[PDB]
Amino acid sequence: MQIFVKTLTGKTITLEVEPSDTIENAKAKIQDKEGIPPDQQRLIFAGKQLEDGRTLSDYNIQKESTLHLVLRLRGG
Repeated sequence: MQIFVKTLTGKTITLEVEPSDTIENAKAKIQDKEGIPPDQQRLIFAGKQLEDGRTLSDYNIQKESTLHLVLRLRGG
């Protein structure tokens, strides 16, 4: 199985994840794909922001769920 990760570009990344694919590990998977250091990686789900330490099983995330990916870059 696999879940979906949508970015501000509209690109939906599909990957395989387990209940130990915690935001910490998940951030690493995306990094190897986009090259964005976990520092610029922000996972949002249900308008709620996720924190490092909780697992997909803890947030009740499914194996097909859709995750919202956001990048940190302020300046205006």
